[PDB]
Amino acid sequence: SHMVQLVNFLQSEHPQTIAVVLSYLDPPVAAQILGALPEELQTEVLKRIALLERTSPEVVKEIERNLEKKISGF
Amino acid sequence: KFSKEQLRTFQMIHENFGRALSTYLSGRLRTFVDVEISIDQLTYEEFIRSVMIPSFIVIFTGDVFEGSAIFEMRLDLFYTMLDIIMGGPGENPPNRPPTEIETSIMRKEVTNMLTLLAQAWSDFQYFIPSIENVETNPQFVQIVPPNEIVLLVTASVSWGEFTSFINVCWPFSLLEPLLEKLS
Repeated sequence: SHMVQLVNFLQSEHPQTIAVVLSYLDPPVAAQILGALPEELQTEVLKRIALLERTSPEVVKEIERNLEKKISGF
Repeated sequence: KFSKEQLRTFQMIHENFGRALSTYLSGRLRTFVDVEISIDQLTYEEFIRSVMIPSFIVIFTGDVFEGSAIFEMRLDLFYTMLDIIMGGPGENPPNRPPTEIETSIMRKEVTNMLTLLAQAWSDFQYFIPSIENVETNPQFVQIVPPNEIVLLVTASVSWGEFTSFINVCWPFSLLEPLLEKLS
């Protein structure tokens, strides 16, 4: 249930939003999700995970609070 | 409606806000941005149509404010920012209603942004702006009677080649408690 719900979640999100989320989770869980994204997002997210030059400390745990939201186990 | 002298004072109340908006987002777009303000008088329907569907619409008020004002941001600019603050280049802006995350991030931004407006108004009326409600559809808002005249603030945001609009809506119910005028 932790897998399926995260996917429904990121399918809607921005290619840059989806990117950052998969970079904080370990690559296993992340790519397990990256395998449930469509054709375009699989590539569009992936090439943007390449260009994660620097991330913002406030925006991440603001996503961690948009996490803790609607999936049971974190 | 308004006077010939009231339109002039209102140009110097979106003064600083023109320049403060300028150096604020440029500080968060990590590049130079120029901003220009054009002011006008419109009916409340002349404005509610000139907002594309959908769009990012924030309605707000103040402590000393009896009423409600609109903070409008076109969607092309909206997603352009969301990208930059999440390690992006400035993508192609998808024209869709935003998700939970994407507003929660930007509400904090339109909050810090709206405060800048209030820092130009501290000369005439001090107020802490708190956002009442958020909406994405302009045919769903309609705060005051559809034909009540409005102070419309058009902020021309532009950089590089791209260009967009920030709009703030002051409807005649207004500072009519403060139209026993400041000056």
